[PDB]
Amino acid sequence: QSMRKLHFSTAPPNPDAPWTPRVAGFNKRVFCAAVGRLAAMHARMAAVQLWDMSRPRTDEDLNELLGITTIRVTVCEGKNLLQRANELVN
Amino acid sequence: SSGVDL
Repeated sequence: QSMRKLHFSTAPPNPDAPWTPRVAGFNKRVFCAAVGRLAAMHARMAAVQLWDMSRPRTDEDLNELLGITTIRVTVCEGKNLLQRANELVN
Repeated sequence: SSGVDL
């Protein structure tokens, strides 16, 4: 279900309406999913870069690369969080 | 958002 377009619930009638427990749970899952997807995408991009620069071509190369792999990513999309997460491919 | 290797 990482194909699924992420959207917060449309059930609350207005911006200040208290969420039902169902809606709160639903929105929590959507929030966390979006953050996770963006983090995965940026980390994979970093990994591709690191791999391409290293160009491992033996198991020994790969053992070495694993030892130095330290990938740092930040998710910071503000109000565009879901839009950005939905735009992702693969 | 961003991602980089050390």
